[PDB]
Amino acid sequence: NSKIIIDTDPGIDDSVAILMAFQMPGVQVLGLTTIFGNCTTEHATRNALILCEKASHLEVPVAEGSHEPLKGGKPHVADFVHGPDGLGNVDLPDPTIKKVEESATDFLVDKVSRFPGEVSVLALGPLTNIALAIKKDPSFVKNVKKIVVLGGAFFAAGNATPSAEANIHSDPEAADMVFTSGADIYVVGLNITTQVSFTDKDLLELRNSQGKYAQFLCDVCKFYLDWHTESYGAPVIFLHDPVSFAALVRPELFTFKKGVVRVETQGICVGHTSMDMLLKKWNSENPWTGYSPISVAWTVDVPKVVAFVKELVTKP
Amino acid sequence: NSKIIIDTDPGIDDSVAILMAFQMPGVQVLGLTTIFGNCTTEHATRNALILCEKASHLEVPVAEGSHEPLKGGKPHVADFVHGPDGLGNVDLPDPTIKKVEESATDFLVDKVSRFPGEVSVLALGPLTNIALAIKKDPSFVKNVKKIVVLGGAFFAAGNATPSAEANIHSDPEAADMVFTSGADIYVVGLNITTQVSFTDKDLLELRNSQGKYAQFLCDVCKFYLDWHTESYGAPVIFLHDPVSFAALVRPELFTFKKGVVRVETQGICVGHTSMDMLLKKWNSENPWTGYSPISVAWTVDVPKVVAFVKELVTKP
Ligand SMILES: O=c1[nH]cnc2c([C@@H]3N[C@H](CO)[C@@H](O)[C@H]3O)c[nH]c12
Ligand SMILES: O=c1[nH]cnc2c([C@@H]3N[C@H](CO)[C@@H](O)[C@H]3O)c[nH]c12
Ligand SMILES: [Ca+2]
Ligand SMILES: [Ca+2]
Repeated sequence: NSKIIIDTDPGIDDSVAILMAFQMPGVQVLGLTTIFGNCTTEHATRNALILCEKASHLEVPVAEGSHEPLKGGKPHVADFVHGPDGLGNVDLPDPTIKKVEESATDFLVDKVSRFPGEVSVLALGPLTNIALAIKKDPSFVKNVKKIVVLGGAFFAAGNATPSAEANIHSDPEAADMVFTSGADIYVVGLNITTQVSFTDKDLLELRNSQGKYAQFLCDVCKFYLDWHTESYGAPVIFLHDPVSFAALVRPELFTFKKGVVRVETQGICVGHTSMDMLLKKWNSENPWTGYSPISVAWTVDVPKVVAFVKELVTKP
Repeated sequence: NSKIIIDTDPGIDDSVAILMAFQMPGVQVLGLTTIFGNCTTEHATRNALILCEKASHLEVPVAEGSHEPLKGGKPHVADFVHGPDGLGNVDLPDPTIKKVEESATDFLVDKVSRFPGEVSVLALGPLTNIALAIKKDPSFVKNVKKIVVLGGAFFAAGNATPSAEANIHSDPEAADMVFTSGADIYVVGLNITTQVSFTDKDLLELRNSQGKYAQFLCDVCKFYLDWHTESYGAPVIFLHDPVSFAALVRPELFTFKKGVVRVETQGICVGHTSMDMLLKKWNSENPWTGYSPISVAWTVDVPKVVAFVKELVTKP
């Protein structure tokens, strides 16, 4: 049983990924650590607790994280994507279970130090809690097994601006800190996830299946599909967070390229992820020379990832 | 007949492109406007005059442009690529012809205003002179026939930094000004030019040909080839500027995608070209929404571009 901590802003696709993790054999969810992005951190915390309740996992701790990015200020949330409270149009009563007292930072630090070399972190939102855990404990990057990040856009369009993917754009300083931290990092960007199309047809099939959470997953994905159809002009949704979950437990369905990743933290291209490709020898030193390289998901076996997500969500 | 002005930093591949333009039927070179990049502006001016002499085009004016980018300061020149002199360490006698008195800015403004809708500008270097022409005259963007730009890297690695192509990196403010100006612009980036490989075998065939400028072009390309062999680890050169010349006179050999292009002018990603693909409706305004889209070369018929360059340089 592989120990994982999911740092998340649920969030419609995060909810799919969280329920997939609870349904995944050989995986133990130590806890959910929450962050803003798709919704406010308080809405993310409420949705994480609703998910734990829904999955009969009342014992899985939910530790609330940062309410603001590292630079401070009230975050702009993707409510036009994930609904006013982050759960699309799904009307569910408030959870009875409560968050634990410890912050996401402290929860991350404690579990990694308690089980050194055993815990994998799946980062589904902005990287604020992860950068904060790094700031707090210098042994965190050495003791964390790996960090699988859903974020960035490597030689692909961003979704927050033409240049930036949302999770990175939501906290550029945190992302740059994490990517240069020297931890064993695997980054899954929009270059990968926009290749994995899920259709209106796939959702209707799911609605008509025996999947444990099929009804809820279709109800929650409805707002998500309506927004994608409106914004992209196609009845296709991208399940970014489930795709990164596949990179975490089925990394053989992807190929990874190693290289230094830096994040633009200022200007019009704020949130942009730039990777040094190692194909050209630099005549002069630059912001990418001297850092530890990380792994960036480069290719993806799309039918196999689709089949893997479907297997987990259709499971009775 | 087609009237063109070539803005250039010759430069080894610029020299190939300039001699190709002089060898191109139905093309009239109104003049060469010089800029820094591959070498200092004074070295670029000397090389442009040497090229006009070599080509028996003593009547073609050479107008010297800016010595610094728009933001000021001394530019870093690509002498490791184009030699200390900008011609691959080939010593040539000083030209007898002299530059005209007018600056590149004034030359560009005068010819465009004198022949409205007739003049095409081929931009082979940093875009400083073109930005200065737009700043001086608001009718420039309306009266220039088109601007064909060799610059940027669209969803591809840069060659100045992992994030930026050299011409843009050399003057980011000028590039951002040109790209948002509303002129009819066509941009050919590294995403295109790195697809058009020329080898040590192609250079030996050129030396075996009766090409008018074969001796000179093989002499200057030895430095260019040695640097590519050293930096890229392959006996392959990229003739970026000749490829943009092919986009100018044979645009049917490429496909173009329309989109708004902005340039990062600060931070680690300075010089980065980010294109809004226009496939996603933005929920909020951003630095890419209030501008006229430009055309970005998307695909290229590589054998046809190679054959076109070879035909022009092997021509006795
Ligand atoms: O279009 C979008 N804009 C902003 N965020 C998202 C997301 C969320 N942000 C991440 C992908 O940008 C992912 O974790 C997902 O939960 C999906 N689509 C969009
Ligand atoms: O590797 C390079 N670094 C910087 N500039 C160039 C160039 C010049 N700069 C442009 C392409 O980056 C093009 O106009 C060419 O003349 C070729 N190769 C390199
Ligand atoms: Ca998320
Ligand atoms: Ca050039």
